[PDB]
Amino acid sequence: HRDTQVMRTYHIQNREDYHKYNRICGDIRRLANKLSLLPPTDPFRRKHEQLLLDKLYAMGVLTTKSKISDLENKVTVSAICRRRLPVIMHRLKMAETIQDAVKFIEQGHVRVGPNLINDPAYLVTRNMEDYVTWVDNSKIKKTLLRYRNQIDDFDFS
Amino acid sequence: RAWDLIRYRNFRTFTGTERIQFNCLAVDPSGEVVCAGSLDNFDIHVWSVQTGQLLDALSGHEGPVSCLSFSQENSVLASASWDKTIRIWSIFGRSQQVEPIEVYSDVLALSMRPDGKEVAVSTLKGQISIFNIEDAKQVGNIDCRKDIISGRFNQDRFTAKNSERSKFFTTIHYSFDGMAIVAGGNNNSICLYDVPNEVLLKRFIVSRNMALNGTLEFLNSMRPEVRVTSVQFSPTANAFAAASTEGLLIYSTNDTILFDPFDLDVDVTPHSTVEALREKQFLNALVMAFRLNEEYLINKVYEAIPIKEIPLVASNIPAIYLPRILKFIGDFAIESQHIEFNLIWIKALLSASGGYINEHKYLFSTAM
Amino acid sequence: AVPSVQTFGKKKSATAVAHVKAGKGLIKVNGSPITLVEPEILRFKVYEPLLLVGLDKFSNIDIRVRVTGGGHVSQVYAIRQAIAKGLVAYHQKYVDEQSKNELKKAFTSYDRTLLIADSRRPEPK
Amino acid sequence: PGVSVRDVAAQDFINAYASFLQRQGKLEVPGYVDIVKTSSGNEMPPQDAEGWFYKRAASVARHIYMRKQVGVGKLNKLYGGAKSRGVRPYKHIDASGSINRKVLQALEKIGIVEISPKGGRRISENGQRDLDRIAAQTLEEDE
Amino acid sequence: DFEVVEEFTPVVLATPIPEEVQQAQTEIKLFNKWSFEEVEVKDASLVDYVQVRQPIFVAHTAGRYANKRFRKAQCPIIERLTNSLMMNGRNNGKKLKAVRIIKHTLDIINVLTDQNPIQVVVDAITNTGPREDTTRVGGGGAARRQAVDVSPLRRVNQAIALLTIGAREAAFRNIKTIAETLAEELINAAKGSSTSYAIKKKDELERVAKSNR
Amino acid sequence: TPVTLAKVIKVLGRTGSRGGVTQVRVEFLEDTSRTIVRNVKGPVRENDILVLMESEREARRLR
Amino acid sequence: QVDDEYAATSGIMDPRIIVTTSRDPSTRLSQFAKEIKLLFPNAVRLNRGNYVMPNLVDACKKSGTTDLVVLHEHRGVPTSLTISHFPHGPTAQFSLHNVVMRHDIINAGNQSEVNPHLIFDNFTTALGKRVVCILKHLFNAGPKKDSERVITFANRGDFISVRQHVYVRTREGVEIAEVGPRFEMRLFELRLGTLENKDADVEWQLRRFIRTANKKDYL
Amino acid sequence: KKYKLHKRAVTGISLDGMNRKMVSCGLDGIVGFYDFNKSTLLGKLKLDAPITAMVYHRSSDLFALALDDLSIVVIDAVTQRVVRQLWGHSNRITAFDFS
RNA sequence: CCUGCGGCACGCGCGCUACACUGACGGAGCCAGCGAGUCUAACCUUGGCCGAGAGGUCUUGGUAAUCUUGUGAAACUCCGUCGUGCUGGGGAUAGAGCAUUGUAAUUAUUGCUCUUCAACGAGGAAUUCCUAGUAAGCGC
Repeated sequence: HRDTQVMRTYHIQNREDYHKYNRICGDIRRLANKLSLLPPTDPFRRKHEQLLLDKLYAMGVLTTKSKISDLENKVTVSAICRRRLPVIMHRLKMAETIQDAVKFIEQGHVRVGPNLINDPAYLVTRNMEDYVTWVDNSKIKKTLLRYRNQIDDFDFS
Repeated sequence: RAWDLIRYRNFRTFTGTERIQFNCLAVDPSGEVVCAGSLDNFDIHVWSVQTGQLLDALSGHEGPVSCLSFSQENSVLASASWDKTIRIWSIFGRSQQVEPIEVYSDVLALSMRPDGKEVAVSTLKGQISIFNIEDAKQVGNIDCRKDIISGRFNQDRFTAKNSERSKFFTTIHYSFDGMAIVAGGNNNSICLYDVPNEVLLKRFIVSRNMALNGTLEFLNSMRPEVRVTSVQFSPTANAFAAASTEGLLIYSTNDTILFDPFDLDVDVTPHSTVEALREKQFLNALVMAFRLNEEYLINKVYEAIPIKEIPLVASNIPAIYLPRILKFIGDFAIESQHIEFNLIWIKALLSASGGYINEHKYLFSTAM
Repeated sequence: AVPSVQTFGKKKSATAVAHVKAGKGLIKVNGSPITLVEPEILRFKVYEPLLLVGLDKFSNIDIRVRVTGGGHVSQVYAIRQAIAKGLVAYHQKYVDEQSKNELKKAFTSYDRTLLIADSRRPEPK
Repeated sequence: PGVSVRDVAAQDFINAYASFLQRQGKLEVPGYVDIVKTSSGNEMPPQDAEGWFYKRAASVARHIYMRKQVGVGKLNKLYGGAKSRGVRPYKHIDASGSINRKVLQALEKIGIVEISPKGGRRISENGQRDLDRIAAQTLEEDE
Repeated sequence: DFEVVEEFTPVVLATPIPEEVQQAQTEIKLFNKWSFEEVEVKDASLVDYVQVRQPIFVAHTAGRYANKRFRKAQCPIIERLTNSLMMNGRNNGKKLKAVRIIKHTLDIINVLTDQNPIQVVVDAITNTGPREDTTRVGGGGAARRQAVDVSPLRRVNQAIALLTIGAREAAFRNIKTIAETLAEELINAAKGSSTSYAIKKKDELERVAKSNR
Repeated sequence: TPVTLAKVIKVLGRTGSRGGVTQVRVEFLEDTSRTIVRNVKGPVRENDILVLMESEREARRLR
Repeated sequence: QVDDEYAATSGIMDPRIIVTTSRDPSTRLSQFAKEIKLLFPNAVRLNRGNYVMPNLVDACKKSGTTDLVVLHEHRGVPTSLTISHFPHGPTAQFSLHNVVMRHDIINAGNQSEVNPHLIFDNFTTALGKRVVCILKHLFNAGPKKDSERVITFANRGDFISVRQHVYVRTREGVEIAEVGPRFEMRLFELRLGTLENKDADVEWQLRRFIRTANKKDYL
Repeated sequence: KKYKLHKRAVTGISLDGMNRKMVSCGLDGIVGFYDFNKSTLLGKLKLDAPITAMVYHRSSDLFALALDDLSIVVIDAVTQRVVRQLWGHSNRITAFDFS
């Protein structure tokens, strides 16, 4: 029951979410394997996984882009399941717990740039990880500003 | 990558240093400098057109650059930022001075007027503001949160009234007159704001499909979202093309089934203009046909008068009707068989007042 | 309850916490009427949000303003900022919207510093 | 339709009440009152030795009024200015203690203030009356 | 013939706004006394550089005028006259002293010459700003004064400079303060009486430029 | 001593002029035909009106 | 091997540095910041007054500079000096004792201002290699083989002594002459943060008050 | 705002499409042309008969009046003059509308 | 005068003060920011009382966003007095007394109080620092 055991730690909608990642996280390694079977001094192969580690680090599933061994060993579903939006709202200390962040996404208090986001299971790029905020004029961004005694209703915060 | 249209090829493919995404772009009118902007870097990269090196990394924004534009008259590039501050750069010739103007909400829309003196913005609060450039102050702002139609999607859980998905504008383009703005965002609607009178003129629903998501305000008791991405007004200016989900729309006025008269007396009727041709008063029967502003009376009197009194008529034509007459010749002569007769008009209009048209360069843009 | 709206006003290091509620037409600064502001030459620098839009629009409202920080001048730029913001954020909340865009276009043409904080952040050349 | 001293400008109030306590005549200005300098870094004694002690009591009354309680060490610091040390930098020095202590003992005899609990001095219901009274008289100076 | 009723009730306030201030909401007046209407720059080529179109209450617009090259022109010149009053180490960074002088100075010009103070100040700057100024040439070690013309921004900048310096120097050791002697300047500079500081000193700058051209 | 105003058309670049002095083709205001190449002293742009004590001299370089 | 803070930029991007002064500077040291502005290439001098060290740091990471040079003084004689690498890089507070400003001497002219060669002598310690790699990156990369001014950083007796020289090469020997400042210099603390931070981790710190303080070198 | 130009009964108001100019028609024959941004009276036109009703057309700034001399008078809203006058009825015009 | 450098009566460098009326003096109006603060002890100290003051004294809060402290700072603002006089500008040199720190104050630790009331009337040749909340003024 590894699929359930990580559905709890990150709070997932459907128990099938895990194996929806673990099909991708396996598909990384199958492309890693056949790209390991090409000869090492091939300017395709040298170009092609560094082309891929650019993307898998921008998305942020893997910690570094130097170690080439991470691509088979550290690519786990729990790695890709913590660039989920409610985990990121718990990493950035927005909500208190990780269930409570799903409660705030589903009610509609969080946003990415212009548009608010409503699927809890929004993957967030490490580049896009800068831009999550509380949605403006919300009743939960109004309460935060009352704690510091710094509301400003010309913003109608 | 720059492209040729004579040869269909790249000149050079301009790239950054550390391989950044590029959202948007701004090209020097004198085609020397190409500027681009990101989401990753928030530094305005600047390439020269000849040497594919980047000349400079113009920086100073918190948050990414949304859009970048250059005013042709003053050759000044104004950056767009998510920090709620609009910074106008000046990059040519030993100055290197950037002027910053604060904005209330993330500015995702930047519009540069032809004049080169005003900048039209589209913030996230909905409101479109119009700034000056030589001063940092603003002329006025026009309020766009109410007159935006928003769809409720199928998978939604909120009313269409209080979702904050689509009530801003992710594009703006001034008309070449400099008097109207067409805006369009991830919503269902396009707008036509008047710039001095500050009131919208007409609101266009892009599509009515249940197949697309963002159409209905109210559902009956994922699917692709319906939103306009980028909107521009054509130089010919009959219609503005808005690039939709369904495909690129084109709006226009090539029908002219509309009675838009100008300075009617009681004495002016369509029959009276026809009588003038019998009378041989070409100067009057053209002006009597311009007063109705109907195309079939104009083609009745434009095709009637002969070559020997074209320039006499051209000198006689008033300065006020010069911009209007030039526009009529521009739309008619493209699909009409008369090359030789139409060019003698454009010789006469240019010949009669070469200096006046040149002096009012801003006044005649669409006609030229 | 009581309809109120709280707006801020900020110059050099001076805040200005202007509560605006529906009332009778009194305008206080630090528990003292607005006709008793200290610098006595810059008293018309805070009558600007009163006299630009017209003194009728204060007939139904209260303006409780309390300020700390700053100096003699840089508080007067905070009470003129929080009265302008506190007036123009009550007409978008509890009075009509077309009042607000009449006000926000009135304070703009006179002086935009009434509304948004002119932040003189540094520049390196 | 009602007045509090806060409705009267600061100076015009302490101006008419300091001239009310002189015509009143019962204050008990102490024995010296012509020779003292009033403060820490002061230079000269008051320019009006006639009406200064009544100017100062009329200040002290409007100040304890607006407050809960204020002590003697507090009246000094309010009334202490900057002292010129000459060829040395200026710094803040509290005023003369005996003066402001002898405005407090002497405003308890006319009843304009009283000993407070918690310490200090506090305005008395009677002195709260008198101050409100002349806050109107000054208010009505308009003929 | 025709009437517009825009005000419907007698506007009275709970906070008493005085009789001189409620009257001041019709036109904007400098120091609540002086109208910017009927104030004409009587010299062309100096309009667009003397800015009296936008009226103001007090001469204290704290906006940024140093950033662009010609942003300095749109300063309303009454403030641009107060800014040149605080030019001494005894005086830098004291504007409320300078504004209190001008409000005391503009009263004096009325009491003497009824017209307007602010019509006089505009007419002062039109007179004292020179029309041809002379510059130094290189000439290979032997410098001669070569006469050229002068830009109308410099014509305003040096005009404002000569008036306030002329007032600050004439009131050096006299009982007359800065406020009165400046009104002795601006009245005389309005007539161009050659008994002021700046009308004299212009009449060398236009004299020397005629000598070698 | 009549004074003829003049409007600035075009500041001149790359001319070798003594620092402080800039060189400008003006246009006569009272008759929009003529032009005269005069020198300025202060800071000048286009579309501003300049004052000429003498019309007929036409200023050359100042080395 | 270069340091880990300087590793990404090392040879690729030129540095841009700022020489700024303490607070209301004396007119002697406000000259002396200009000799520091001239001793490096890519150096601008921004006079400091009523800036705070946060909003001068934080408005410099924004605009993007490699590092920051701030000076101090006693009665006109400049005493201290810090170099602080900006993208969360290290800082090095230097004490500098024997100074001779360039404006004292004669109107001999003005400096060469071209890219210098460098001379690092007597740096053996691993902490000595830190001071190498934190000073070296204040100069624009890759000087020409025949550029004419060379800047020596000499370390006799734990006082890093820096002089500025020009050289020409005669038929037999090199002949040199001195322009620019004489320093003695001594680092005394080395934070891993910038000079803003004031609670960053202390890599090195000159201990004065120790039984073997005078014994060791680079201690 | 309270406008006072007519003295008899006002029998039709309109505001233009741009919210700039405003017309009114009275039974005294006055067709008054208002500005609305400013409160100034732009002008004032007087026809012959009393005027029962008005239909403005905001797309082209033409408006039509119904008079008591049984004729429809169409007046341009910008150029401030009668453009067309329509004869042919023989009793009171009840109502009308533009296309 | 303060200070550094030389020299051994003086030469040089950094500096502070004022020459006054855009002032001084007297009232009065009254607004900062960064900061520090007591244990095995005597810290930051409100308040009361006494002293012209400097200070004294009886108490108190605070190991501190808690008490000092809203550090009610200074320039600054207003009203008044002075009236161009080395004047009421300036406060050196000095006489006499009272306080404080300290085992110890003479060659004055410093503070306060009265008297003494100098040069200095904008500083030669030289030459320093500086482009926006900066320069300069101003206090903490």
